[PDB]
Amino acid sequence: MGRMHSKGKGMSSSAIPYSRNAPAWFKGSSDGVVEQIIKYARKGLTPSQIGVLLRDAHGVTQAKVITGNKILRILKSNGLAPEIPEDLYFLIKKAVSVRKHLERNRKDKDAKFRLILIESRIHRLARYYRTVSVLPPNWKYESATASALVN
Amino acid sequence: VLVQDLLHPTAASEARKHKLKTLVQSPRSHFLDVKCPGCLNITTVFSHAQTAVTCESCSTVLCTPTGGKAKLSEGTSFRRK
Amino acid sequence: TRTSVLADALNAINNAEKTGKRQVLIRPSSKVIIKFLQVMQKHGYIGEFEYIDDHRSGKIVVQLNGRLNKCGVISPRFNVKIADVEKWTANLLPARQFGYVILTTSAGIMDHEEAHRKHVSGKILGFVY
Amino acid sequence: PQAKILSQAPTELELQVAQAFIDLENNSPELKADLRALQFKSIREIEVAGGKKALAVFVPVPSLAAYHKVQIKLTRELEKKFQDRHVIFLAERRILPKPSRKSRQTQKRPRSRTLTAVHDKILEDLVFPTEIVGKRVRYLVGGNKIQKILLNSKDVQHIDNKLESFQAVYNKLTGKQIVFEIPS
Amino acid sequence: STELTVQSERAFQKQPHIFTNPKAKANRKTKRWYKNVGLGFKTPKTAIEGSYIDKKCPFTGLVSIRGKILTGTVVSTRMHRTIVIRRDYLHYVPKYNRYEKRHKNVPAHVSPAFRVQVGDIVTVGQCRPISKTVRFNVLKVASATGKANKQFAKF
Amino acid sequence: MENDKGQLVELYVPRKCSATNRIIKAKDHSSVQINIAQVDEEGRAIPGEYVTYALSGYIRARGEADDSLNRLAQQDGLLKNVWSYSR
RNA sequence: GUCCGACUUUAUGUCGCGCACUGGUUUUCAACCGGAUCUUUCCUUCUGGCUAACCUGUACUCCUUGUGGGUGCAGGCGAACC
Ligand SMILES: [Zn+2]
Repeated sequence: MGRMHSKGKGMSSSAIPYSRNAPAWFKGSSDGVVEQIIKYARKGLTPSQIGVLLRDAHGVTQAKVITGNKILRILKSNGLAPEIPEDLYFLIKKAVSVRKHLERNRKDKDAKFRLILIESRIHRLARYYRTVSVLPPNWKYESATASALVN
Repeated sequence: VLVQDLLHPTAASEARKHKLKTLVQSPRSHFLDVKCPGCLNITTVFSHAQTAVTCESCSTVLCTPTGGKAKLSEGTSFRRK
Repeated sequence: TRTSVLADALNAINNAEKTGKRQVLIRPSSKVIIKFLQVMQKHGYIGEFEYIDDHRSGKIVVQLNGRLNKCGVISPRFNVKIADVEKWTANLLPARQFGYVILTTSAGIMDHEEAHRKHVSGKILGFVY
Repeated sequence: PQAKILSQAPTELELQVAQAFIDLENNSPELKADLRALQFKSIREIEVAGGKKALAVFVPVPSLAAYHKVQIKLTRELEKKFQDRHVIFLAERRILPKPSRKSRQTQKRPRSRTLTAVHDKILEDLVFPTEIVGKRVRYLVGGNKIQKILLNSKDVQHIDNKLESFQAVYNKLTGKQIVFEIPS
Repeated sequence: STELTVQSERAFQKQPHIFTNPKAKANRKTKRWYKNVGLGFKTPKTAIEGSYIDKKCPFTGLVSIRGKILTGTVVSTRMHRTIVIRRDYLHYVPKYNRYEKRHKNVPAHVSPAFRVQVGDIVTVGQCRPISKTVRFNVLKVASATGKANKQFAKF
Repeated sequence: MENDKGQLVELYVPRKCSATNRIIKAKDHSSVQINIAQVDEEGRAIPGEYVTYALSGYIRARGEADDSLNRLAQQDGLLKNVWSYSR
């Protein structure tokens, strides 16, 4: 209930069940799930989207419980992980939307407040993903590399 | 008060506590086995799905999103999984 | 952000004991908590407790037998010499007759008298009496 | 065809269990097409208080998945043939100790090679047909650990009387005593 | 380092009083005297077959190592043919029963027989007064990368 | 407690709360004492022989003495199915 | 066992502090400190000493059949130390 960018104190979340093994009723096997996953990834779908689709359109509760491994790591296994994690990417996209708003009109000083907050979030994730050897440390971020990468 | 068997509480007690305050984090969502009106392609549907799912064999809406559990499309039939 | 898990554990223990609750729920349930509790029980200051698994750190349910009056942590794990422990005695133990300042040494989590008769000193954790 | 399914042949008991497995291989049309890739890993017996015994076959954990896939019929037939005997399909483990500060870094040990990993998995597959639903532990006043285990009420009838054998086999496995309990 | 044909400055670089014989029917390029410092240190390979001079090298140079041995972290590599090592440690102020992470930076001498990056972890040793900043001298670099030995992801 | 010679010098070994396992004050005029008369097989009073429950007034203050009395009554085999170990 | 206070110029059976000074510790006792160890249980291990030593094994024997007891010399325990 930390919630940096507000005073939020909500614990609304999702709690995994006890069984790390697959449920008894399920019929499909791991390899077929993996092939479905990779075909979905080749569609150009972000891993979280594919996880949601697996949960909804099928009895794919956990990628790890069924196929022994999580979505991003599998997508790394077949050499198909995108350059930027979906998290940072979506944040950059929202930042670009904010930037286009503020360039369109000026008196949105409260939108400047949101801008500084969001870009702080980007700075946090940038430090993290530089430490953990995901992005090369050379990577920085001001306004325009976002415009090129996202668009 | 002053004694509980919080290691062995009444089952209805956990049932009336929502998520994360149970002894073990026990999700209440489940699955359903669903028959679509159009084709007999039996499918499995999540309780609280989000996507407006249509049958993979034939495109026909089966379940529609809400804040909580997604409404069925009023056309299909269901049984407990 | 739960920082010192054993601190919160004993804080809940003390709160309920003052309130009189014959049992307590501890959320983090780490090794240090567990070992502190076997020391707790072996000295006779508590009854039989239980551990729950969650695949995430578990949970603790400690049965209060009233003999406890307080637990208590020293969250800065001050570095203590073999001679200095006695001073901690006179500053935390209600009297020299009984009372046990619990300290973690290379041997492990132990009562201070255990350490003295082992003639080994490590770092301080907390106190019971 | 005994010599190919044990890998090393002392202790005739293991070879007679292999003979029973071969007798299982006799009934081909459905109890075959899978039972060809089955092997033994220095089977050991386990004593049980009261007179009964519990057989402990061991698996190089290679395709133990195929075992647990076709397990139950093999289990029941082995019980029927080896009378008064309860076979347990353990995953044979080459478990590793922890790196000591004195000891030199020796290719850091993956957690799969931990006492916790082997003990948890061996409990998980002790009663295979039903998953353990929960884990508990108590620490007695005398200073003894007792681990309590909660198994699903559903699918319990497939054992229903071998809990004592499970206690015996695992207590002699490690000395960490076990008492089961079933929810309603 | 001395960067690509050490014989660069206004004077020649020759390990003193070692004679390169023109009278030997050998065409053996040069005689490079070398030696192991000791204390369980291994003289690196690139020192024996090198061509540089580094009079202040512990192995190929003139200086003799003796006294203190320390461990530290490379902090600055800009300076030519030398290095600066930061040393961060804890200080027990007695008034508060607490330790104190302060740093002391010390310059040392690097032979061309070593490759150094910022932030490397290096064992350093004591030596003769080399410069008003340099009184220590490097021995060898253990953590050559820290975490960067693997950088690509091509499975 | 004891002398070096081996004598109980301490005056007033205290009573301990039958409910919360705690000492009883002498000046806190809220401690309660409950006398439960034993009843013979045939339905008569048994004066002289009867059990006692010393309950500290602390539970009379917090307000949960009722559950405590139910607990002790059921556990001691005098009362039937009033108190529960699991609520 | 040594023996000490009641018993006074001197001493003992007897009553006593049920050992005032010293052991076996299987007297069951309790510990608590390690040490060896069986753990799927590393406590870094080789390259050589030196072999400390006895699975050694050579004559088998000083000898009551009897392992009560050892000089001995290629495999071979090193951890007793280099
Ligand atoms: Zn359809």
